[PDB]
Amino acid sequence: QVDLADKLLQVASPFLEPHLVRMAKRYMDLLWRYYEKNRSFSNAARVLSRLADMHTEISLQQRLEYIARAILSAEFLHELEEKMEVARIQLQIQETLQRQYSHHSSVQDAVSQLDSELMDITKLYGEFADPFKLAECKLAIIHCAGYSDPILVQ
Amino acid sequence: ALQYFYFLRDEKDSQGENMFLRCVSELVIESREFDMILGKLENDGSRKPGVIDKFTSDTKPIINKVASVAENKGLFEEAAKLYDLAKNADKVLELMNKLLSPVVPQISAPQSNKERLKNMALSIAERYRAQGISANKFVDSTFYLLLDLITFFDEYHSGHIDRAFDIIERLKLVPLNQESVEERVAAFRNFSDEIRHNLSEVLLATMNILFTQFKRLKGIEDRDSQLRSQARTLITFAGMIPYRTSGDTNARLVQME
Amino acid sequence: ENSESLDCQLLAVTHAGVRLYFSTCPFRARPNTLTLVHVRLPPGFSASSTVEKPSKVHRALYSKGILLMAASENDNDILWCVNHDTFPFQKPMMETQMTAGVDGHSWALSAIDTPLNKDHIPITDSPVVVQQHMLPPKKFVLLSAQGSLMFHKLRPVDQLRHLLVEIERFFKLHQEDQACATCLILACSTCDREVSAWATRAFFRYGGEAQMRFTTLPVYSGKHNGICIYFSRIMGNIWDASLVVESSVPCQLLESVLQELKGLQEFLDRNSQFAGGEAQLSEKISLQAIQQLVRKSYQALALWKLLCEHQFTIIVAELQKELQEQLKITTFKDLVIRDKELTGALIASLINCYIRDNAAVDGISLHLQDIC
Amino acid sequence: QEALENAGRLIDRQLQEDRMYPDLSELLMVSSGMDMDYPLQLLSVPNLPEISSIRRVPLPPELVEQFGHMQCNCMMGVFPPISRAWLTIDSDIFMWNYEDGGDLAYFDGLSETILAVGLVKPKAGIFQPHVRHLLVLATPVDIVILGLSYANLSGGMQLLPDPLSLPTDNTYLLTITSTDNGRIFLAGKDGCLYEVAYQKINHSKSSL
Repeated sequence: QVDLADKLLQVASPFLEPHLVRMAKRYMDLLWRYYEKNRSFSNAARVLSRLADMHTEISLQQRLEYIARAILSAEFLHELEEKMEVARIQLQIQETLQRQYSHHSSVQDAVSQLDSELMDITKLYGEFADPFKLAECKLAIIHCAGYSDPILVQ
Repeated sequence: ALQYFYFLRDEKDSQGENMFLRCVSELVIESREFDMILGKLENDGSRKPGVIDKFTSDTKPIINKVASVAENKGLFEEAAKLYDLAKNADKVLELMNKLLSPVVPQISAPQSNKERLKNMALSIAERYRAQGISANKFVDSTFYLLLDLITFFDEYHSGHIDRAFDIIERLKLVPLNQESVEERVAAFRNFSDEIRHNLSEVLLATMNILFTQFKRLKGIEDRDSQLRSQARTLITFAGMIPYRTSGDTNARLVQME
Repeated sequence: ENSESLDCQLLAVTHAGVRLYFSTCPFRARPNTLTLVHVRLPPGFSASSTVEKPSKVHRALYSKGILLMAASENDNDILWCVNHDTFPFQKPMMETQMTAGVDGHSWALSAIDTPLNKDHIPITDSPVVVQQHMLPPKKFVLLSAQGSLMFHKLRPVDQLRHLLVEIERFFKLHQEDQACATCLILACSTCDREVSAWATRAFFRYGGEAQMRFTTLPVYSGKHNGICIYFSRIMGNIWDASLVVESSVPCQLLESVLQELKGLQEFLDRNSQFAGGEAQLSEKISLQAIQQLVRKSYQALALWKLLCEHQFTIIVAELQKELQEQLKITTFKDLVIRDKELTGALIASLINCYIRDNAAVDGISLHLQDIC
Repeated sequence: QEALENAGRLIDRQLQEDRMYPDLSELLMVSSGMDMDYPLQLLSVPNLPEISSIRRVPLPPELVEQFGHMQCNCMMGVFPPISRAWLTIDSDIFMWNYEDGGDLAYFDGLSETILAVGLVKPKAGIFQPHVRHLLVLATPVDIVILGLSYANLSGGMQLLPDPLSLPTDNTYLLTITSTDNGRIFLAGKDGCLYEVAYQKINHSKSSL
C-alpha cells in the first residue's frame, strides 16, 4: 500500500516466498517483483512467460520485453520461443495497419486486440492477413505453422 | 627510403613498377610513418602531401590497407588519421565518437586544456562540420553531445558549480523537471551505445555541484527547494536504472551529509 | 483600436455593467462627435439584470473585447469574465461569460501578454483560431490587495481536450474542419496522455463511429482541410516574408519551425497509407500533394538549419551577382515551392568553400545527389 | 496539376479565408439582445470556460514589511510591460518581479509622498530614446523621470535617474498617461488637462 514494494524484494523472510506466490495472480508489480525476486533463471523465466501470456492489459512491447527477458534466462523454452515468434508477427501486422490507408482510426479496436494478447494463428491468418491482404504476413505465419501444401503456399 | 625506392621505376616496365609499389607499400606498413609518408591535416585544403604523394598515385588503396591493419592492432588514432586521408568522414567521426566516449566514463582528475582525444574531438568537429559535412546527422549528434559533456567536465571542478548544472540540463539527458524521471527511463534504452555508457558520471556530477552549491548557507530570497528537487528526480532516475549501470549508487554518499 | 474596428473609438462601462460603444470620425484637424453605436447588457440572465450591479472601475476590456468585470455587491466581491466565442463568431456573435474564482477586492487588471489578435485590420482581427499557434498564450493579471492572481485563456486545443471523450459539441460550434485540425494537433502534441493522443488520432482518422463520418463528397474531406489549415497556420507568419535580407528569421525560430514540421512530417509519413491510395481519388491527390509539401518545407528548413551554423553571411555577399535582385526578393514560400537552380549553386559553394563543417557537408552532398 | 503548386494554392486560399473572417463587433450582431452563454457558477461552463486561474502569488512578506508603516497614502498596481508589480506607501516605492518575488527594487530617491506612478515610452529623439521604458513618478512637489531596463548580465532590473525634475507643486497630479509619441499628458486635481515635455516645462493644453 505504501509502495514500499521494492523493499519487499530485500526481505529474506521465509514467509515472503509463499506470500509472493499466493499473491502472484496491481499484482503485476508483485510479478515484476517476483521474476526479479527469483535469482534463479528458471523460476524467473517461468514467471515472465506467464506474465506475457496473462489475460491484465499489458502492451505487446512489454509482453515482448518479458519474453526478451525470459528468453535471456534461457520445453519451457519451446513455449517461450514459439511465443516470441507469434508475438513478433502481431507487431508486424500492427505496424502495417498504421501504414495501411484502408483502415479507420476509430477501428482502433484491432490494435487493442493486437497489443492485448497472443492470438490463434488461424485467427491471425483468417481474420487479419486475408482481410487486410497482408500477403507477406500470411506467408510468414504459415512458415511458423509449417504449412507445407505447395498449392496453397504458391 | 622513399627517394631510393623511387629509383626502382628507373627500370621502366611492369614487374619493376609493381616491385616499386610493393616496396613503398611495405615501407608504409611496419614503419608506420603515416604522416610523413602518406600526408596530414586537412584544414579543408585536402591533404598536405606526404613524400610519396609527391611521387603520386596508388595511395588511396594503401591507406585502406594500412587503416584496416590499424584496426586489427587497435591502433586507434592511426586509424582515425588514416581514415581522414581516406576521406571516409563518416567513419572517422564514428571511430572518434568511440574514442571520446570511453575515457569519458571513468574516474576523475584529467583533461588538461591542451591535447588528446578530447582535443582531437574538437579538431574534427570544427573542421568537418562547417564544410559540406558528409557525415550522418546521427553520427554528428552524438559527437556534439560528447563535446558538450566534455566542456561540462572542464568546468566541473575548477569551480563554476553553477555553470555545470546549467550545461548538464542543456544536455536534455537528465530529468531536471518533475517526476519525468521515468520518461528519462523510456528514453534511456533508446540511447545510443556511446551515451548509454556515459550517464553514470552525468549523474553524480549533478549530485555534487548540487551538493556543494547547496552547502547550507549562513544567515531575502533563497530558493534551496530547487537544486534539491533536481537531486530528487535524479535519484529516482538512478534508482530506476542501477542494474543497467556499472553499479555505483554511491550517489547516496554524496546525496546525504 | 482602429485595427480592431475602424468605426468604434470607445467603449464605456457603466456602474450597472452596461457596455456602450461609440463610433467616431477623425480628420487631420477635427474630431467628430461620438455616436452611440451599440449597447450590451449584463446577463443577470438577460437585460434587466442587476448581476453586474455594482461594477467597479477596476473592470477593464482586454484587446479583442474580452471583458473582465469586477462587481462589488452591496454581499461581496465577485469577478466575471466574458469572452466572445470567436469560433462561432465566424458569423454569429456569442459571448461566453462565467464566474471567476477571485473573491477578494480587485485592485487592478492587466494583460501580462501581446494580444492574441491575428491581423492588424478589422478583417480577421479576432481570429484566435488562426493565431492560436503563433500568438503567445494569453495570461491575465488580477491584482488584489493580498496577492496577484494569474488567469490563463483556454485555447481551442484545450477545449477539444475536455471534449475528447464527446467532440460533437466542438464540432457543432467550431465546425468539422476545425475539429479535424485540432484533432491532428492533439495527436501530434507533445507530454500528452496516450489516451488523448489515440482518441484524437481515432477522431482524425475515423471520426465518430456511426455518427459523424469523415468525407469527400461530390469537395475535400475535413481531414484535408484540417491538415492544410494546421500547416497554413503554423507557417503563416513566415510564409510571405523574404528569406534573406542575414536570414530574416533567427536560428531559434528556424529550429522551432523545423522541429514542428518534422513532427508533422513523421506523422503523415507514418499514416500515409491511410490517406492515399472521383471524390475518393481527388482526396488522394490532394492529400498526396499536402504531404509532399510538408516534406518539402522540411527540406528547406533543414538547409537553413545548416546555414545557421556558420559563415553564411560572407559567402552571400561575395556571391550575389545580377541574379541577386531575384534572390533577395525570395519568400519562404518560394523555397517551400522551390527555386532549385540558385540554391544548388549556393549549396555547392557552401560545400566547395570551407564553411560547412564535417557532418553538415556530407549532408549537402547527399542532398545535391538526391534532389539536385 | 503538380501537387506542390497545388498544395501551395490550397494553403494560400485558406490563409486568405482566415484573414477575411468577420469583424468582431457589429451592432447588427446583438441589436436584439445579447447571445449569452452565462453561468453564475466557477467552471460552470465546463468545456467552454474562457479563463482558468493558473496560480496565485501572494505579496512577499519581505516586500510587505517595508510597507508596514504608512500614515498617509497607499496604492499599488502592475506594470504591463515590466511584468512587475509596484507598491507605493507614502514616499517610498517598490517594484517586485512577478515571476520571482524575491527580487524587489526600492526607490530611495523620493523625498516626498508619491501621488502617482506610471510607465511610459520614451520620446523619439532625446538622449534616452534607447531605453525601453521610462518610469514617471509624481509627488506633491516634483515629477521625476527614471529609466527602466533589464541587465542583459544579471538580468536584473536597472533604474537610473534621468535627472529630470519638474516642479509641479500646485498640481497634485492625479493622473498620468502617455501617447507613444512619447508625449506625456497628466492631470492634476486642477480641471481636465496638462502636458509635459522633457524636450521640464508644463504647458496646459486646455489653455490656462
